[PDB]
Amino acid sequence: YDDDDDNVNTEEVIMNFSTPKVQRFLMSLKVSFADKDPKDICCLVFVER
Amino acid sequence: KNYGLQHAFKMLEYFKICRADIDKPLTQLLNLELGGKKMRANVNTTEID
Amino acid sequence: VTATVNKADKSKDRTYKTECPLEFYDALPRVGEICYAYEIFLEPQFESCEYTEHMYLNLQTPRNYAILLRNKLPRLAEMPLFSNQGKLHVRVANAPLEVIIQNSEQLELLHQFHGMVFRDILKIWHPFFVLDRRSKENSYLVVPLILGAGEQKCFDWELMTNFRRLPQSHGSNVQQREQQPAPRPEDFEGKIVTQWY
Amino acid sequence: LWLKLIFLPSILNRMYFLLHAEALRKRFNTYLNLHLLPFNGTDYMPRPLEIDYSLKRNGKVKPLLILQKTVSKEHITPAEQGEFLAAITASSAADVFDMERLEILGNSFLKLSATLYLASKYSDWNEGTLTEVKSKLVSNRNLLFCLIDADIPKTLNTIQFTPRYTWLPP
Repeated sequence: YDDDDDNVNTEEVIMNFSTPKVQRFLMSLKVSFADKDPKDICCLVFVER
Repeated sequence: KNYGLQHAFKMLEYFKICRADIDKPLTQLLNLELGGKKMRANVNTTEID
Repeated sequence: VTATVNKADKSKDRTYKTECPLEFYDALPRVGEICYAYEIFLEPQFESCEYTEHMYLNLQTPRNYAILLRNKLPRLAEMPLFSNQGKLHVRVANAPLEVIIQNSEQLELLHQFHGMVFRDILKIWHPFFVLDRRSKENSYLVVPLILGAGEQKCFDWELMTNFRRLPQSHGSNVQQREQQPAPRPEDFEGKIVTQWY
Repeated sequence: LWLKLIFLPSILNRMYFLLHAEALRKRFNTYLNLHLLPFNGTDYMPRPLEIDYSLKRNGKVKPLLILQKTVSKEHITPAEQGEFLAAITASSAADVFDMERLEILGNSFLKLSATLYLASKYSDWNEGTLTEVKSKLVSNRNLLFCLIDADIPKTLNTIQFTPRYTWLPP
């Protein structure tokens, strides 16, 4: 019911329905690679399970 | 498109596609000669008719 | 032409060393030489409306930018661009602005602003890019302009001495927002803002 | 000024190849001794580029124009800088014009000229060898070589403009 724009609605639902671990992970990802060249970044994510 | 055929013939001299000669300039290809031994200009028209 | 070996590979291609136009080569302005600035004029073609009022009004403002060269440009054809609001017409002034750079620091400020535009406003920058002073292929500058005395225009020195880099957007908490001076409408009119929250 | 600077890379990338087109235009006009004409001299007024709307992502017989201006010089029109730019711009560069429409007329003229040149030069050959030599003359390899040795392929507009990724600022 918040809005009709689905593209930002996906971001909104992901941000609301995730634990602060996931929220901080996504925010650090966004601020790390905001508008860069895909050839200029090469990153790994290590998770346990 | 801009200068017609007479001027456009000179371009093939620039690109060396058609080698020029003293006897037959590239500007005179519109003056094609149906020369050679294959033509007999002395034949009276009655034989043709 | 006799050999038939190279008739199989009809889908080949070759690598060519591109070269800039002769005007752009060695076009970096220098101290104590005459350089020419060609102002870029944008003419919005689409009809003004409630949705397209801002794009139509802003592009017609006389605060344009120019292109700064040592070399002299020929007459250039008017060119079309297609924005989201409609079609645009772009023309380069045939009569250049002739100025002289009399300070090395002034040239440094100009070239720093030129690098800043690409580094921050357009985000074309790459990790390995370097500001180029070699005065070689594809070397020219871009400078903003403002109205001066009469109809003549000049370099807009104040913006370039202020915006060497775009300030990083940082939010304000209630504590530090309290003693920050009250915002004034003139400080927000026709400017760029962003939602940091 | 921010809104105006948004369009700067596109303007610069068009200016690049417009300058290349002007160089080609002046070079070809001078080679034909047509550079002293009122149209092509210092008073050249370039006409604005025209959108080619045919592109997918955009009793009596009428006298033919090319022949009309071939025999009489009063119909000679200045070679447009925009036309040369369109001749340079490939279709792979996803611009608003390409070299495709000009190429049809150019190919037809090249074929006709090579045919007449060979017929006048080698009038005592059978049709088969004339056809073979003509096919060699208008082949891709011959045109490729004779344009490479003219230093034209260093000024072609053939790559899509992706300023953020594959472009080097001035």
